[PDB]
Amino acid sequence: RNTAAETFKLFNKYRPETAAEKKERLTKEAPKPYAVKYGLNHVVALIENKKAKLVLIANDVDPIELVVFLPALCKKMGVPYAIVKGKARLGTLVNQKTSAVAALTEVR
Amino acid sequence: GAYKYLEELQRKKQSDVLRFLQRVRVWEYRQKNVIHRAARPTRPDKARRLGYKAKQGFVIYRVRVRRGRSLRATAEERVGRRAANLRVLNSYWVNQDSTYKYFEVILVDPQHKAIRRDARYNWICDPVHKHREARGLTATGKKSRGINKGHKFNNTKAGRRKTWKRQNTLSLWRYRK
Amino acid sequence: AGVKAYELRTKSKEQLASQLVDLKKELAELKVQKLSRPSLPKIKTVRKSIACVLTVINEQQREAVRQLYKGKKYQPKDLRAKKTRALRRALTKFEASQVTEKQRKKQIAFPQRKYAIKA
Amino acid sequence: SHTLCNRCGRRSFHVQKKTCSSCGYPAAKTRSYNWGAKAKRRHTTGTGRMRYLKHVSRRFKNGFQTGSASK
Amino acid sequence: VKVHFDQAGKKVSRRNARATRAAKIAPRPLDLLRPVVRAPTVKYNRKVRAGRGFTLAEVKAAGLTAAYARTIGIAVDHRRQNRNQEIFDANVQRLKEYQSKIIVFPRN
RNA sequence: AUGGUGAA
RNA sequence: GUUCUUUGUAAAGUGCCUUCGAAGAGUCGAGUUGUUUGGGAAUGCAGCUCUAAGUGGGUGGUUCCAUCUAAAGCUAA
RNA sequence: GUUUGACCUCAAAUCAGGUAGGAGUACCCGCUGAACUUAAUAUCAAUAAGCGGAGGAAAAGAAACCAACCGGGAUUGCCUUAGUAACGGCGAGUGAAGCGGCAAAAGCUCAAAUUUGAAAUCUGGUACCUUCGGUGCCCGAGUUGUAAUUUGGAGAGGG
Ligand SMILES: [Zn+2]
Repeated sequence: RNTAAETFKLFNKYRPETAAEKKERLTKEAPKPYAVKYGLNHVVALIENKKAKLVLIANDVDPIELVVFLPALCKKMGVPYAIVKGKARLGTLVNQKTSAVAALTEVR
Repeated sequence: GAYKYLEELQRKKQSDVLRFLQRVRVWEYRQKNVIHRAARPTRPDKARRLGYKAKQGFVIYRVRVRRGRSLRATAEERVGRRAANLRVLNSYWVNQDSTYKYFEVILVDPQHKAIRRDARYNWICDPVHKHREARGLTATGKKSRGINKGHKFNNTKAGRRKTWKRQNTLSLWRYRK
Repeated sequence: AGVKAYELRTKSKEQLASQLVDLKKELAELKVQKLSRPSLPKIKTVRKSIACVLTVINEQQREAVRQLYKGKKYQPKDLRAKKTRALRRALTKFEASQVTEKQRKKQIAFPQRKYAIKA
Repeated sequence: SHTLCNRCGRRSFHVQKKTCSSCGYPAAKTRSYNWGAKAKRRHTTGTGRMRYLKHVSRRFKNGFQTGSASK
Repeated sequence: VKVHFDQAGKKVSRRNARATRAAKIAPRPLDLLRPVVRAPTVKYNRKVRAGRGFTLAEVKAAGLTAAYARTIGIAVDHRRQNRNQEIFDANVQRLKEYQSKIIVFPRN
């Protein structure tokens, strides 16, 4: 129960640089960044390459084909993977409507 | 590209998971109208290779056709008759039933400034492509017409009517040969 | 006799309205008197003057509307050109000339040269 | 038995059927057939006033220019 | 029945179009340098005729890039094989002669 | 035969 | 031609070394029932059941060979 | 926290931007589709008529091609191939295509190869400008993939 809330709170400290933050940084400027992973394509690319270290897969993805195969590949590669609910919260922490996935590599 | 895994999974159509998904989706569609809008295609792997993109202007329609002329072509014509302002870029089967077949059709909005300014996709804005489905210029229409290279399609390489006129219309020059 | 556009256009809206009212009254009087004359070029002259005044008023209204809608886009269709439906479509010069980055790079790398072949 | 038709006034509108046998009123598409060569000639454009179509050729020749002459 | 009563008019129109193209593209000869090809259909093998364009191997032997050959009025066929050596050598010599003869107008 | 018309 | 101008640790490619290098699935195809066709060994197309593989597959000529990479799209003459 | 904030679906606006009707139709692209006449079926004919959709041309177009030679090489159009092969009561009749000669030639764009050391993409609203559009800001779509190179004609990562 509380595990999902704690995981989301922890991920809230790895928020990807949103548009507003990017604009503020660019204006101020006018050691690579570390943040969670959201894009399914590059998340899968990191998978099968072992760059991924933690994976959460949305449990309510409408194209269930998009997520049926991910657990199998994660088990094959040994990358820690889990199922997660709350695609709305996933989108909120990713700064988008939804992402269907949440992976992390450079965990502090 | 993660879409390769999805395509490989879809190749084995007789899998239990795919059967479950198909039997759920057919029932879900049966509760909706014959033709309806879809927020996004259920087969992104098919859509991407057929040319659909997530940018604005593209539209996805789901159409049911009674089973028992190409069914894909009929569905394309039916959806075009409704979405007059849209151009039917492509279509593909997504589900079937004992008496009904389900097709997802991707169309482009030529009136959208995004498509108009997209050099890679602005070609469809030409009026020559108006009502593309009505002339069978799509993939299904070309397949039905049999316009393909090879001896098998020699007699219909350039349209049966055109070839008949060409081979049965007498031609005479100023100086007789 | 009559009126001229270059003179009418210099008058104000109220002056044009008053002139139109006076011309209408004169036209009505001439129509009433028509039954007592064999010829009446005066009625034709006043009718032409009324037509010119109405045209000037319409031009003033149109120019006022154009000034009101100056600069801002999506102006009323009454001001837009009526070239044809086929030309409202057929994407404009900018859209037609728009080119993709790959093609632009290829063209810049290998532009079409001009060359004579005699020597 | 027939009556004037609003679309054409040909006097071929059937009261008991509420339709015009000549122009197909109230059908959305005007009635026309290939076998009716004379009817096609009669109903073809140019037989009427052609209030707007007449100046289309002139506008095309002028190139749909806008503005006014500068004298 | 179709009768080619217009033959003379069509010839005149073709000549006028050729003249217009010559005026427009005066520096170029209105055609492209093309290879010498031996025909199939042994009935006509002894006959020697031109081809669509030079092969990629022929262009490489000539020592110019395919794109440069395209812009210098040299027709290149990317699907033609090289199952002969005499024809290859003749095409290479022809390409070298054409390249030596052509003069490129600089932007200066 | 094809497409339409009126109708005790 | 008047010449107005510029930039930007600018962009792409050539030759060698060099590590890699995914080929469009209810789709081809096979059987059946129809449409069309003078279609060569019912082809082209549709309805029906099945529907396969990746140094693999399609079309042809002698068991072996030759030739291309479909099931996505645009293009004046 | 029996609120509240998000996502997805369905509705309302005489809100803003538009789009489709029809006519015309000699030529084009598909569906449907007869009859007389002839040695239902070959033939007439995949013509007559009907239906739907485009332009000044349309379609097609850069091979899962043609060929069996020391091979060619987009589509399209003309002479020839040819009244031959082939089909067909082998009769009556139907009937092509490679090659050869000429007109004109131009090939390209994606699914595909993390940009992850930075959704960098794009639609729309407002303030300006030098208004077939450009800039500042805002808003929205988009991670179920918008950016870039690239499609075996290959191509990419480093020296
Ligand atoms: Zn009428």
